[PDB]
Amino acid sequence: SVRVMQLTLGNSTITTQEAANSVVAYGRWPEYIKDSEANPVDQPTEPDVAACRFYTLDTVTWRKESRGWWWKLPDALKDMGLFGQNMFYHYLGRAGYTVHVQCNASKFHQGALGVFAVPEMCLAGDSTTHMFTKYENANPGEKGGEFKGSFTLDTNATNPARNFCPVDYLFGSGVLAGNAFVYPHQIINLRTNNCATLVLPYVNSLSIDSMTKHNNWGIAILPLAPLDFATESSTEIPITLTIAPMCCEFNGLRNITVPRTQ
Amino acid sequence: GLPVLNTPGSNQYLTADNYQSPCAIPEFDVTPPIDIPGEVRNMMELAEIDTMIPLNLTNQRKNTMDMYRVELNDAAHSDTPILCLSLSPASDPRLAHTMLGEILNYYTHWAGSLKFTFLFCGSMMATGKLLVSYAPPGAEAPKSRKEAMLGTHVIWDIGLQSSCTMVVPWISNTTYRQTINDSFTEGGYISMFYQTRVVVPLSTPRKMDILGFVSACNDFSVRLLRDTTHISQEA
Amino acid sequence: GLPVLNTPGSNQYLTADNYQSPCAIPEFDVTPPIDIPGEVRNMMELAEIDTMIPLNLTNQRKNTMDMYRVELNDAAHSDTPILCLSLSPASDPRLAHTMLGEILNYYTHWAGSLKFTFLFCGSMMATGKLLVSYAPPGAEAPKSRKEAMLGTHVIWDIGLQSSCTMVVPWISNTTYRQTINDSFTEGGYISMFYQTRVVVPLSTPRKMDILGFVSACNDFSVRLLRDTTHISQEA
Amino acid sequence: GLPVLNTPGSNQYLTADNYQSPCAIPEFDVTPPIDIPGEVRNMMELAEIDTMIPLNLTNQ
Amino acid sequence: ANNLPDTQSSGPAHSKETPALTAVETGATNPLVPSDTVQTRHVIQKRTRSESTVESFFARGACVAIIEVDNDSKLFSVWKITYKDTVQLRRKLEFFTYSRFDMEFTFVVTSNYTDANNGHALNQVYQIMYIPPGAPIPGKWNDYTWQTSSNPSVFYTYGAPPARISVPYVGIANAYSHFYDGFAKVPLAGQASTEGDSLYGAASLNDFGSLAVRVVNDHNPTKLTSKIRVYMKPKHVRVWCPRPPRAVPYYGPGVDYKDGLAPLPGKGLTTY
Amino acid sequence: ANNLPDTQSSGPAHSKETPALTAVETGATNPLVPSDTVQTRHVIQKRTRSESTVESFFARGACVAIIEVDNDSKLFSVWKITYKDTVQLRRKLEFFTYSRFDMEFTFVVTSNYTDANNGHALNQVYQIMYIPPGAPIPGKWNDYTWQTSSNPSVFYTYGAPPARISVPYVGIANAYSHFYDGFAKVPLAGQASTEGDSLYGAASLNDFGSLAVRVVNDHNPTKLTSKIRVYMKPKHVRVWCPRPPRAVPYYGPGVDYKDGLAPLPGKGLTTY
Amino acid sequence: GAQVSSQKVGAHENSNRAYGGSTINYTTINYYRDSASNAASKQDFAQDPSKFTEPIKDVLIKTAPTLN
Amino acid sequence: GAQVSSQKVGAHENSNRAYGGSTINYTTINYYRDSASNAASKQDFAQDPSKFTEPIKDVLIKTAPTLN
Amino acid sequence: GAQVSSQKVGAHENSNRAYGGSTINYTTINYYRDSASNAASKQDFAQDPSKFTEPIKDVLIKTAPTLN
Ligand SMILES: COc1ccc(OCc2ccc(COc3c(Cl)cccc3Cl)cc2)c(Cl)c1
Ligand SMILES: COc1ccc(OCc2ccc(COc3c(Cl)cccc3Cl)cc2)c(Cl)c1
Repeated sequence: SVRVMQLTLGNSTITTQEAANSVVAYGRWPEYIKDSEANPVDQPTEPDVAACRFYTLDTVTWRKESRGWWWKLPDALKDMGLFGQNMFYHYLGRAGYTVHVQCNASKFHQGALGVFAVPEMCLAGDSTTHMFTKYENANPGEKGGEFKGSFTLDTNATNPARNFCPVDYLFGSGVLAGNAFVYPHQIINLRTNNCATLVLPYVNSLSIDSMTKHNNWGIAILPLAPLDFATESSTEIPITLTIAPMCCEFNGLRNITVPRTQ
Repeated sequence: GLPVLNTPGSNQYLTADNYQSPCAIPEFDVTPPIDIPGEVRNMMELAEIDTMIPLNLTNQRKNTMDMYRVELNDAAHSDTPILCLSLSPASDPRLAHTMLGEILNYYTHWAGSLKFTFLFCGSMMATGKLLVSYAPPGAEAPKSRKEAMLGTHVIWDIGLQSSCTMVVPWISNTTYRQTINDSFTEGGYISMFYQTRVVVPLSTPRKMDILGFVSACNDFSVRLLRDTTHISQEA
Repeated sequence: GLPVLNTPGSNQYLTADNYQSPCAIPEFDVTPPIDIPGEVRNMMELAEIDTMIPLNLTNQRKNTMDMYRVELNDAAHSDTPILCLSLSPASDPRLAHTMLGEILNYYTHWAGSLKFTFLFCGSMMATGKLLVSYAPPGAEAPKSRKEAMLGTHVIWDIGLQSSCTMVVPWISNTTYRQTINDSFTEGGYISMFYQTRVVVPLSTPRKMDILGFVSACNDFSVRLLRDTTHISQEA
Repeated sequence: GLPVLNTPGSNQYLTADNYQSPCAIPEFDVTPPIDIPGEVRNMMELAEIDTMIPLNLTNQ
Repeated sequence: ANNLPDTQSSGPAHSKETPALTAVETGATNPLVPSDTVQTRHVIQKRTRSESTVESFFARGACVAIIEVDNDSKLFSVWKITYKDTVQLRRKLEFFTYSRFDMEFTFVVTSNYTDANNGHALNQVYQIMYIPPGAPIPGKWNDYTWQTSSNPSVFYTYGAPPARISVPYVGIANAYSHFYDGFAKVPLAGQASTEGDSLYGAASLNDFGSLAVRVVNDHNPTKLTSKIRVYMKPKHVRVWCPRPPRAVPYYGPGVDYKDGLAPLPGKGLTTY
Repeated sequence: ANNLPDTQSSGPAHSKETPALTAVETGATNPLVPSDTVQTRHVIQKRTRSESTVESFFARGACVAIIEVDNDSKLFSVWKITYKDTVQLRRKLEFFTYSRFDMEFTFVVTSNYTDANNGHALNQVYQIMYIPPGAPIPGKWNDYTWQTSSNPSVFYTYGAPPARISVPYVGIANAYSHFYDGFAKVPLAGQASTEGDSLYGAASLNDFGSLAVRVVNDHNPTKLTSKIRVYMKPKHVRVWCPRPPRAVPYYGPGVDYKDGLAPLPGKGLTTY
Repeated sequence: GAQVSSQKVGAHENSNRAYGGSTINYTTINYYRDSASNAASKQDFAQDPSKFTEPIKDVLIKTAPTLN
Repeated sequence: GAQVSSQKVGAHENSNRAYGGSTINYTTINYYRDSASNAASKQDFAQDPSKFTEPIKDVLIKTAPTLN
Repeated sequence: GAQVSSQKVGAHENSNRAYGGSTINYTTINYYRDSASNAASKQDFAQDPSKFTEPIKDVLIKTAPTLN
């Protein structure tokens, strides 16, 4: 039925008994580069089962006060097994994804989470200096980031944070959040479903790019209807994020990249 | 040479003309296209996607995530409206900033049917019946369920299918309406009432939110491209 | 490029030209037409509809409803005219403001036949015979029935058919006449006389009105569009 | 004459245009060509010839 | 736009058919021709009604507005689009109740030094921007609105032949209404008198929007004034329901009158 | 750019099919039409979406720059090519993530005497030279760079109709990116913080090069200023991935915001 | 896409060209996509005035009595 | 090398030329070698919004229950 | 005397005219007698660089030893 599914990729399987169908972004399933759209001339590496499998990133907790969370792809998976290895050993890389967000509660809980997949999800910074966010802050990895309820300008001139300041109702980029529904999405309304499943093809203005310099997709999760339970002002339910890269192919092998951190 | 006669309009520059001109970079090897997902052919495609409506523009809620949440409760049945709206998709503050309203503000005329979808975000243990209504212009705006029920309406029963859609049919005198607040091309009123009441058992939240969405139907069209007031530039 | 040579008349603006120009609102979705009753194709269609003539322009009657009423009475037979008019449809004060005269004032030339219809508004008990006449220009304007009877005339017998039409045939030297008072293109005289007399029995009104109407025949045409003097604008 | 309408761009001089113009020396008897060795059709032909690289740019 | 019928010869009559007699009470006009009441000869008719067709009657550029700008807020002007600012075209259009056509607009631009012996300026360029009802109206001769990314603009260089553009049938109804016997609002029972009140005979508060005109050059202290005379010509014309023409002076956008109520002169009943 | 479907008549219903009920959690929009929830009549639809096609939406010349030159280094100016110097066209382009089109550039040139009663100059000729990233940039209004043996130049004579040229799709990628979630450099472990640092969302330091404008005439002591307004129109348009439009004021080339963060007005929940 | 119509010659020159041939025809070509840009053809038709001159239900003959 | 397309006539003149013939067609000829120099034809197609409106894996009918 | 060539369309409009018909062709006509007055056609051919890259008397294969 629309509600029961099983996803198998490599050596990993995911089962769900409360789905609300699955979304295939823009109606496009991920695919490899065709010869007619090929650019780099060298033989690509395609790890296949070693990289195209389900990786579970860290679990976040939803509370009445949560504003939202965000992650960047392939960034969030840079340290994930052999996918991360191939990402750092190659100059160029390409991949699609199957994003599976998990969140179960009970029949006496309420709340709705909007799960959006955004191509080129550029976020707003914290200073008066334009495009000032530094690489280390823009790429948090598997832990991702969070949305805020208001904009707060960083004034420390001696030691600028050079970080993002994504305000939730402004979708972290100066647009109204209610219009974010034009992007592939699903809603995890506690009275209806457990999860959200989105299949994302590779989207870019090029056939292949640098995975370290460029993040193709952004995953934004916003509480559309806040978490509430029985009478417990105190309520916490975890949100686990499991993502699997698809049709990975890398070009331009050399020595490994070791990016600067923190 | 060939005898010619210059007609009025010569040497002018019409910002909306469509002529040919010499290429400044001749014989340029243009990069071929690739099949990028999500291509768009018409702006109306975007107007047909559900976009969340900022229904709660009260002073404490406007410009926060709370402007999108309309709260309901398990109180005894009342005939007073849960919300009220005017069918002015491009000008009503609650509709003017949705994806639909944003596009309508780049055009002078609009025509067609619209649909409002409401999502119930209460717990699974909560039940209830609501009446969503649409009253064509010309009479007093409905203030009780009794008046609202006399116009176009959908009685929504809450359950498994979490959402309910009410189609606002194209009922107009003129062939196209204007994207500004104008009485001559006024559209009517949208309102919601409790049919019975929201009922929840013990150990369950007594207040919950509903979210509203708006999109255009397949018979919707706009015309006369104009500039929007939604973007400005000082100095 | 292609060698061209600019001829005199280039870059001018002829108010009556007929050229193409770029469209300022391209790809506009034009509202289709509906079949509205009463469409007009030619201005001459309007000139062929009977319009009431303001025959009585005396100081007390002009610019009142009385300017349209010409009164008759049961007096003994007289050879003096009931009314007199000049065939200058665009300039005679009595004809210049009828629908026919209004249209003629937007043109410089007119040609064709005209017809005058008179309606008897006396009681049913009233009887009488009248002589309506038309005298082509060139001789003395008729002042007695004896002179009028020598030209084109219709002897109207009053009865069941309340009205009578007299056709003023196109009798002209020039192929077209001017819409201004000019002797070279003068049209002649229209007059009415009592043939016998209006007779009424006792207990019946001895005075009654007749109304006149004027319209163009099917061989009527106008040419050379010009501006009318019937509308002005100060400052 | 034939009614025309001047479009924007008229009377300008685009350094990269490609139009016709009158010949200032009409009916000139042009010297015919001869088959000279080493003709070139494309600049890329020259880029495909090995050229020595100045690898040692040290001060001395 | 065609031919007229020939006159057929007609001889004497003595019959029971009387086309001269009629009854105008029916609401009809007696379709008589000369041969019905007099003896006629045969005339081969060559005159036509080619120039009185609805199209030829309106096929002239009429002035509808004179917009003025002083290049020393007057650095720019706004004209609410209408055909009622002038009287000549308005009176012709009002021979009919409804119309449907395309429009051709020609702009004649003139300028001059206010001072006979002072100031100087380089050739001026004008921008005529159409602001459809809803679009932002310029507050300054140089604010962001003049970017025209969507509004149609016409840039005219002084001295060039008059600018000219065509506009399609832009009505929101199936035809333009020259007369509207109604209101845009219906006052409801119970509401304050201030409520539900609107102008008689008015439709939208902003029917067709307006034109914003300005000189693009940087203004010099020199005293200069320019005037843009707008000429409009209806082309591809269709009209419905004829009406008697305006007899007394216009008094506003409505059918209101006040002043020249006695249009006809005096003339003796029996005076030729 | 076509037709809309007709409305089919629809009668009453009493069935197990309930199109009114749905579940938006799936991420889909309910494709209902009036006849799904009410009784409808048959209407033959004649309206079309001809003017809302991606092409017609952008088919307007929008101002992207106002370059100024003072013919008394200001004798020449350089403008780094971009669409972000203005807001109107930028906001429309940003409804999409990627685009691919040709460009038409029209140049409106105006000039004037700064002094109302002083100076005089003969008609000016302007040179608009395109300097592709890499070509030498002019240091003086008259140095060797203005020879343009390879760079495309446009020589405009003051008073002539606006100059206009077309540019092909010149991107180094298969489409123009309106948004780039990345950097041009990756800082490597071990290198100084000064190292490997670049702007967020920036690609090449010099994407499309710039325009160098100057007056070719020898400058006279007279005080004169000229302004070249650049208008650009995307033609032969294709766009990908729609995005919600900009709601708050722009704050630079990025998606940064700072000032008008509260765009919506107050309105009662139960107020019509 | 040229439209060739004939003119209604008023004043005739002492030529046979004034009476026949392409010399009494005129040529037209539309340059714009929008019909609004077009000029007026002026080959306009006429109609019956009856809707105004005789909007009578029961049709009557002029020779015959109107009031019957 | 002329391209002859037909116009979508909005307002119709009282002519038969407003309904047929080359009088409702427009002619086009490209003068430049580079396609960039060309004007926009504006004979643009539309498409299915489904990729945005219903990017669902398992296709669903509106009459049928969405959550099954 | 018109020469009709086809253009190499770079950016394609959402039209079928962008893919076929006279809409992707351009027309040319020479107005001057002297060929010098003509514009450049720009339909220019290429050639083998061998005269520069391999002006060798005894032809050699890259796989095979150059010095034999
Ligand atoms: C996504 O939106 C975009 C993408 C690219 C853009 O600019 C690319 C660009 C590249 C070169 C030139 C050079 O054009 C010119 C030439 Cl050859 C000669 C003379 C004048 C000009 Cl003006 C102009 C623009 C713009 Cl403005 C918007
Ligand atoms: C019944 O008689 C009528 C009906 C409508 C009329 O006006 C309608 C109308 C609507 C838009 C525009 C806008 O036209 C323009 C454009 Cl796009 C660009 C530049 C200049 C102009 Cl000018 C102009 C007129 C008039 Cl004047 C008479």
